[PDB]
Amino acid sequence: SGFRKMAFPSGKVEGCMVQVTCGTTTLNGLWLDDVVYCPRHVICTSEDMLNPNYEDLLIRKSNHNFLVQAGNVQLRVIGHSMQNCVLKLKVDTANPKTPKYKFVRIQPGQTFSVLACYNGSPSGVYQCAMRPNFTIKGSFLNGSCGSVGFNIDYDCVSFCYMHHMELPTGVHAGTDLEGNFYGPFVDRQTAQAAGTDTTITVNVLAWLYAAVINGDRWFLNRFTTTLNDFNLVAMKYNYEPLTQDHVDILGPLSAQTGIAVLDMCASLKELLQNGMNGRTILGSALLEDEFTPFDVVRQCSGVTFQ
Amino acid sequence: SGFRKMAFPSGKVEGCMVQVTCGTTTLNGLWLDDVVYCPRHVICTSEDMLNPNYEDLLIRKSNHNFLVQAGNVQLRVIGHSMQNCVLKLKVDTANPKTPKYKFVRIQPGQTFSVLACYNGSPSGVYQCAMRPNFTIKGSFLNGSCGSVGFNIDYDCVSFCYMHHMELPTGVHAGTDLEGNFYGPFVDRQTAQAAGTDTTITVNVLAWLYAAVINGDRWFLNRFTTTLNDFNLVAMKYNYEPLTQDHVDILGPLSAQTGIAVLDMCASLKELLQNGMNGRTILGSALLEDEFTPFDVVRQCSGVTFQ
Ligand SMILES: CNC(=O)CCCn1c(-c2cncc3ccccc23)nc2cccc(C(=O)N[C@@H](C)c3ccc4ccccc4c3)c21
Ligand SMILES: CNC(=O)CCCn1c(-c2cncc3ccccc23)nc2cccc(C(=O)N[C@@H](C)c3ccc4ccccc4c3)c21
Repeated sequence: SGFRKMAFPSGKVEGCMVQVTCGTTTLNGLWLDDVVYCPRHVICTSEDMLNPNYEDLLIRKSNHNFLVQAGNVQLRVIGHSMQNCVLKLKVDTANPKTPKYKFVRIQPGQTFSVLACYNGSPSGVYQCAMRPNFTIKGSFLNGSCGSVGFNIDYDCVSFCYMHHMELPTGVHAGTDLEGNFYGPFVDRQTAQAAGTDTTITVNVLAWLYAAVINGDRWFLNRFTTTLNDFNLVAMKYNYEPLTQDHVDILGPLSAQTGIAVLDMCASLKELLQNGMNGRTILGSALLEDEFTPFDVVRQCSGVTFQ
Repeated sequence: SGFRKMAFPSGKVEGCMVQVTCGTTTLNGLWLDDVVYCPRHVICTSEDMLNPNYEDLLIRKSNHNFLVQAGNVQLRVIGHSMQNCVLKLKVDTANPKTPKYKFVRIQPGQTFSVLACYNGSPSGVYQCAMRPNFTIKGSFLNGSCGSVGFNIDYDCVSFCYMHHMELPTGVHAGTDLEGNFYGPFVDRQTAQAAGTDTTITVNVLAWLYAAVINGDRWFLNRFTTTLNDFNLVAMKYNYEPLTQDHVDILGPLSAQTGIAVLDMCASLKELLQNGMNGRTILGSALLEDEFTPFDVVRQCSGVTFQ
């Protein structure tokens, strides 16, 4: 019993975090085999960020301009290349702690763990979601660029996020590990701002199924809804449209609790209408949307990775 | 910027988790040098637990009744003994991944990271507080016994909790690593229940400071108060008394923000008396009490460990 924002054990990623220094700039890099990945804006001064030309800035750099430090060991950079918005530094030592990994680009609504690091050293680990507006609500201070986000389903690390910058409203933007930004954001000092965010409807429903699994039924009602009537209502509360894909994905949780997905939609409709009336759901006084269906199955049943 | 429930990086503890089997029971052990620590109730059948004589039950067992598996590798048990409610299994092999560590007993209101494990394999990590009623609001299923809680101080792991049981309300009870229970709980099948809880006042204040640092200011006011007056309010709303030492412990945060503790207390008094009026603080509609002052400093200062 219980329900917690539960991250993956971070050790497989800890062994990968290094410090990258270029000029006066220092941030974090990810060391996998003989390559260190980090944000390409490591090569920029604050004064370059208004209109950087990365091709021009990078061609002026040599291998020994990059100081890579693993623990208190220095790694020799022997090559460098740019792939989209990430810099790949070839070093002549392969990381002996390189886990089983792959790079995955995720969809809005997906969750992952973040290992916040400073100077190549892990600070802490927390859960995040890719918001519908393609930002993440992280906790990041100066020096955190190059921190990564990942899942570790079944003993393989799936890297899905590298941290690049904080937007004016205090949320965060970055790339996948191929260097493509999530959303329309750019590694340039512009007027870019997060779009209006929405609530991840399929996740809220999953969390309501988690509450039922753990013994709370008080928010259910005798009603049902059509998919389209549910969406017409939910979008008036700035909830994301629920698709048939989302219904299908909730199937297993529907089967385990005996509550049809559109019946759970009926309950959410009423919860949006009424609020909680002084009650909580799984310790929260708000409707929580950063647990996916897969997350709920991962936690309300017991599955682990070595 | 941003504020998240942040666990410590778990890598140093992951390398210590093993699977311990005795008879039909499987749970988790903590492998440090050549000793594996786990709950002593691992030796008991369900029948035994009705009224266990652990000393007598343990003498009926021999070393090879304990099967210890570090990943794919079996460890040979060469000795066994209890300290309080913890069983100590001496093994043939010292754990080469043993971190620098201490066994520390924590106080109510202090927080720690939990590395939830099943079959000796880490599953997830989350942050918990020791409640004033000496339970923890964990997330644990069958097989999670032997999971541990810890804090990290630079390179030193401070182990402070081992998981033993879940209580009827679904909250959790355990021991320190010397096998002393937190709270008036025993490792036997008998009627046990969590006592009425209280809210950790110094932690709410710390979180209010975290909110100010992150730009949430609407609850600040012109008023200030005294310790005695505030503790009358705290007592009425089932908050822990606030002591002079709590004020001193909040000194750094009152310095980072410039808001004296008794000024912030005036804000919390008003939040308790009149509620939040549909507003939120740091993305929460209730008053969060599982962030210590040190948690706030650590997250709004970027403290790292390695
Ligand atoms: C708000 N600012 C940004 O979020 C830009 C990046 C800021 N930062 C961070 C950082 C990362 N998370 C959150 C932060 C919150 C406050 C201050 C810094 C951070 N950790 C850093 C580590 C090394 C360098 C920088 C940095 O400042 N680099 C300079 C050249 C810079 C300036 C403007 C940029 C604009 C767009 C993209 C990248 C830009 C980059 C770092
Ligand atoms: C509600 N029950 C307890 O929380 C007792 C312990 C239950 N459990 C857990 C476990 C640990 N977190 C939460 C759980 C929630 C549901 C079911 C199991 C758990 N993971 C276990 C791994 C191995 C064995 C057991 C177990 O069941 N052992 C048996 C001999 C037992 C029986 C009665 C006990 C009474 C008091 C103390 C320990 C008792 C122990 C385990």
